[PDB]
Amino acid sequence: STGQHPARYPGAAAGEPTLDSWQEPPHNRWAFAHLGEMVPSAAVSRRPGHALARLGAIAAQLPDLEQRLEQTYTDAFLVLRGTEVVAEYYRAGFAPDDRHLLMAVSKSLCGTVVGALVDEGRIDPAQPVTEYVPELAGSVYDGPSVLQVLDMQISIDYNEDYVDPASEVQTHDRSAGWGTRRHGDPADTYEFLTTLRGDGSTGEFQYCSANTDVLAWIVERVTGLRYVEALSTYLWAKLDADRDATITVDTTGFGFANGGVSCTARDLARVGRMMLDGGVAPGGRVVSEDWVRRVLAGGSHEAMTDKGFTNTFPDGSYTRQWWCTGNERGNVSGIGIHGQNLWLDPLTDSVIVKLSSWPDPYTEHWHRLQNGILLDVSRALDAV
Amino acid sequence: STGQHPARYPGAAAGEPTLDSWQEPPHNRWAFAHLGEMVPSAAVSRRPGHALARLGAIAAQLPDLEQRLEQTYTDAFLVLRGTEVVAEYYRAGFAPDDRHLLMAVSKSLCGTVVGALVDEGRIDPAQPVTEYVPELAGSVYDGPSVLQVLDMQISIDYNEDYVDPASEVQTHDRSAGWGTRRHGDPADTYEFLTTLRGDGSTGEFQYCSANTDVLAWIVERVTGLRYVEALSTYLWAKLDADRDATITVDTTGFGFANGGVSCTARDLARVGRMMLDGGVAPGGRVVSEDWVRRVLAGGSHEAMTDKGFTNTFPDGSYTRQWWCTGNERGNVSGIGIHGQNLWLDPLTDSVIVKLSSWPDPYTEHWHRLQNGILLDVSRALDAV
Ligand SMILES: NCCCCCC(=O)O
Ligand SMILES: NCCCCCC(=O)O
Repeated sequence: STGQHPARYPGAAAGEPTLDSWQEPPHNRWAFAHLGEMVPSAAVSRRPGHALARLGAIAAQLPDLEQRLEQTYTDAFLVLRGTEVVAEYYRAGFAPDDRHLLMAVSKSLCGTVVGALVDEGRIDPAQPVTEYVPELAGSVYDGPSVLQVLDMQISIDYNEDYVDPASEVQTHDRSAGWGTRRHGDPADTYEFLTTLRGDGSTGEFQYCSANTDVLAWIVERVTGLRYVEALSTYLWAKLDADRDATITVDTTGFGFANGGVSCTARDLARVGRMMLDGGVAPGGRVVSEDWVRRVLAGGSHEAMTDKGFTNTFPDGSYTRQWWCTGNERGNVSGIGIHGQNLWLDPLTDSVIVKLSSWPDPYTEHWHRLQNGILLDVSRALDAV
Repeated sequence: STGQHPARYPGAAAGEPTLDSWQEPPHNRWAFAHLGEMVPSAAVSRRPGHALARLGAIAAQLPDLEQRLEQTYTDAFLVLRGTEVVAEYYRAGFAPDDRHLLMAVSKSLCGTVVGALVDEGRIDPAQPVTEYVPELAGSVYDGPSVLQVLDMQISIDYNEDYVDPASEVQTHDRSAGWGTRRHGDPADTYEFLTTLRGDGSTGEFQYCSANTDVLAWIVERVTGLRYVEALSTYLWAKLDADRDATITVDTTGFGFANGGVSCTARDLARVGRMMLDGGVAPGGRVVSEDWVRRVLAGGSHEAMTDKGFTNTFPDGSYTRQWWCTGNERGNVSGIGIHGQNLWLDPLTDSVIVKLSSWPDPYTEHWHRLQNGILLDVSRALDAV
């Protein structure tokens, strides 16, 4: 039992509707207006082939930038300096207003929602996860504080070998609908989370996507809103975005908070703009000045033992669902597999969005190239 | 074997990607930009409770109209007289720009695409289905002409008892992803179609959703385009619609042509406007004047033996995926279960869109009420 969860619609029974009941009353009134949430669906374009390159100014400083973007399988690239879009690139076949999967950049958005609730006093990061999700008692999340989830400083037995279907990484995906269910798999994401275990130690960084989903679960218990709605109410609806964002949902309607959000490059930049504006967005304050300051300040360096990160960023750290480089520019970034970045360059008051599709989720090679681009573009924005 | 089908993306292998391979190259470049086509997804609103009733003029003639709409579980209602929206209604919780499942009104859209191709000389309705889809040899579609599919005049052993999972109606849904697959079910919609059989007789009307999917299959074989794209290229992209429409897709990416399209009420009205404009839309001619004329003229009355239709419309018929009332007003309508109608009233040059969610897919009761409303509103538009 995973306890109470936000109903898919007002008055809906637990877990309703399912793929086999959405056509029945009372579910159908809701389902007929949100079928994409139940069945895979394609867009039928209202509009009746070549890459779009508008690298503007930085072009002179970075002559081979377009080629570098192509080399890193770039789908969408956008640089926002202050409130102005100063550079843009979209591969052939990807429109400027098309949406792109964010993978783990989604985590930084979730952390933002949590931050909003902390500001409201609805969530106390010092409290144990079980204070908000009692059903996580008996799991690896029994004992750790919400802040430890936010900073991913919980030791968890989590097999990351996606080649092995028995791995936690693969099981997590199947439990959420990202892959075909296998006999024995948990019914939904909530159930999957309760199956996680660890030695009980905390304090050391361990990147684990399950942590973000636990944060989303906490968000639901504290607000009573489906994570999908909370993500809109506390963040998306305040950005004055061009388009809605989307998020994959599991069989209960629970959004895949750790990596299932998709949005346009320009809209993602609005999240970065909000961060560089002390937590304020066009529709109102999203998070407190303090929350933003803590994100830019970074997490405990000693907790960060991931060489994949520290080899490039020796003084790097992680906090509140954001990667902190700890470099001379104080760069902080949301990061997602296959080349997704919501990169903040406070020095130039700029945001760099890079959405890609590397053939591999992660390799030292791709990261070296990707970071080289983000750093070069950041430096190209410096006053000279 | 169901033969060649349009690749999900340029160069894609047959059936790729699947729910278990979309994250892999080369599929991921496409998948990351169209994840909703693979995994159920929810919209994260960019916008931060009460019914909207703007029945304008017809209000005076139909004082209790709003109540009548509520009684028939109306979600969206819109009347377009000429090029002007003269009446609108949206239930509480449904925004004017929200999309709604069209159910079988989707069939009329498919027939329109077929008509466009007939006008181009790419499809000859007199030709046997097997001329375009040879793989349907050995099935109930081996022998009948494309026109017989268009007019649904093929006898098919098709169990319509949805309560029975073994029924063709239920199996059709599961094969397309509208329901959870059961061991033994066809892998996709194409395969399901090839399993259909009949006594070989033709000429009498038999409403069967499988017919529309065969039409979509023909569309794909003749154009080489995924039905999703053909629906946009030959119809949607020429309407100057406010929003994209959406269509559910099965595991191969094949759109559920018979009933999976969703769109706004106002945009659906643009389809009716095109029909009343002799087949021309803002973006160009969609179908020929002759095609539209044949739709308004109706099909063979003798073929129409469905009492559920003739008890209300004695001189009714069906042709090219449209229901023809044969009444004194010459009303013709796209119809879908649970109360969906794309109703044409040529006399007043008006289109009536009614999207609903009746608790039941079909009952004499709901239809009596629904038709009473459509007829009363049509008459209220008459010059006096
Ligand atoms: N859990 C499935 C993949 C989620 C994305 C993870 C990441 O981008 O680091
Ligand atoms: N084949 C699943 C239902 C399709 C809708 C049918 C109809 O509206 O008549």
